Amino acid sequence: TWELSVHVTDLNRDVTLRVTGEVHIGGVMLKLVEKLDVKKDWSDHALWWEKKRTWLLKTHWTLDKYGIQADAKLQFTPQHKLLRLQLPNMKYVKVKVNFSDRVFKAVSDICKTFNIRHPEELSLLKKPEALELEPGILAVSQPITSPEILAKMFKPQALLDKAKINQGWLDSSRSLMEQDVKENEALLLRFKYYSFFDLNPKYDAIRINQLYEQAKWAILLEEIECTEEEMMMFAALQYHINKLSIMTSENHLNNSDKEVDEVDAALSDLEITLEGGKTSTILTTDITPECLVSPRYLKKYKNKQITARILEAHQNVAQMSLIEAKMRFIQAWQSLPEFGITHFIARFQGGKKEELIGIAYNRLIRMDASTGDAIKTWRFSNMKQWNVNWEIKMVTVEFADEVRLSFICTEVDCKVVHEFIGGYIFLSTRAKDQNESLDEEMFYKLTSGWV
Repeated sequence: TWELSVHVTDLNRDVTLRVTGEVHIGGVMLKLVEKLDVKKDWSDHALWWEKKRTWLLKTHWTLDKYGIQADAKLQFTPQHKLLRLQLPNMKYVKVKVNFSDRVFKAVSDICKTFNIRHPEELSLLKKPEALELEPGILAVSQPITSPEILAKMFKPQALLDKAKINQGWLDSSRSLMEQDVKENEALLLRFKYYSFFDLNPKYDAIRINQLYEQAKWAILLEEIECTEEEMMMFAALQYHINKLSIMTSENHLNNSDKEVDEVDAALSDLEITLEGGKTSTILTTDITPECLVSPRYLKKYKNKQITARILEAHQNVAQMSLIEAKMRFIQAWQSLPEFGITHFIARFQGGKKEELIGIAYNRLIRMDASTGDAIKTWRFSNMKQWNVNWEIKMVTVEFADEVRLSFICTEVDCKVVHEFIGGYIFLSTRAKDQNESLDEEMFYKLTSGWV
């Protein structure tokens, strides 16, 4: 007859109970509701064991089966808790989500209510005026208010500082409660894996918009490098998207793919002269560079000279539909040399410095921490298996023909790296999949089934 302490988080009231290993979780919860006497809606409350970071959800299991013994300290706490999510468009949305669900499932439910297909590509990332949803508002891009906003958060980083952000990717196989996430905390919702399956304008207005927004901020903040010519084309595309995204007279077509010829100001062919195509459908633009290029451009060049280069690039964009332009922006980003690599600090045998391991959808890359250069590449198509040695925090990947790669990371980075490798192998299976729905069972096997 050992003692069981229970703190009720939303009442801030403690309760002791005399129990055996053979008492059921349901019995503790029913016993606990009596001893309190006060009656309220308990339906969302579950037992949580902070010491072992374990939810005690199965009411028909014994304390013994969950491993609880003398003077164990539990919380009786709501499973659902407020979370602030920062979307790829940098707006915050408040959601009350189940802090006992696996993060993979939480992300799936978030993406379902946001109408984002392929939730397996997205996840939650810890951070280093909340948006109230309107119909289809997550499909709508806005211009940036101010160069100041951009200039402010434009704090350029070395690759090593960029690699440290990746320590914060949540474990998809554990709940938010298990990962030191608190009520009212802000998490980033991001595209995590850079292998985007079947982007389809017919179904994916929101998915394409949020992916475009993630790309746009990465380019404007120089988190990914591009050439000056590419920057001028990114500027022309953003200008065109911003202009088409004005829809004053309708609220119900946010998910539609707007055509230039549909804009109120558009001139029909043959309206001005029986010479079609002699003038632009939009006769007048208002291109200015300040919110279309990264801050380094306005330091290098006169406003007039940047404007002329954007106008030159815009010649190619002016007849694109809204979603066509977003997809061309995404396709130009996908073509960038360092696209789709996630960096981790790593040490290699014979290395005297911190280096990087880069993970991409099809390969691992040993990379220089101060140039970003690819020193060596190993292909997933050659991978047999991998080992995590938790005592020395060493990942060893085995490839065909007796090729082995070993590197050392922080313990947190090892866990994140393991999930990225399994996650990308899981994503590579989607092309051959004959199931109607996502094979979540295989995802969990490839990422958490082993260790």
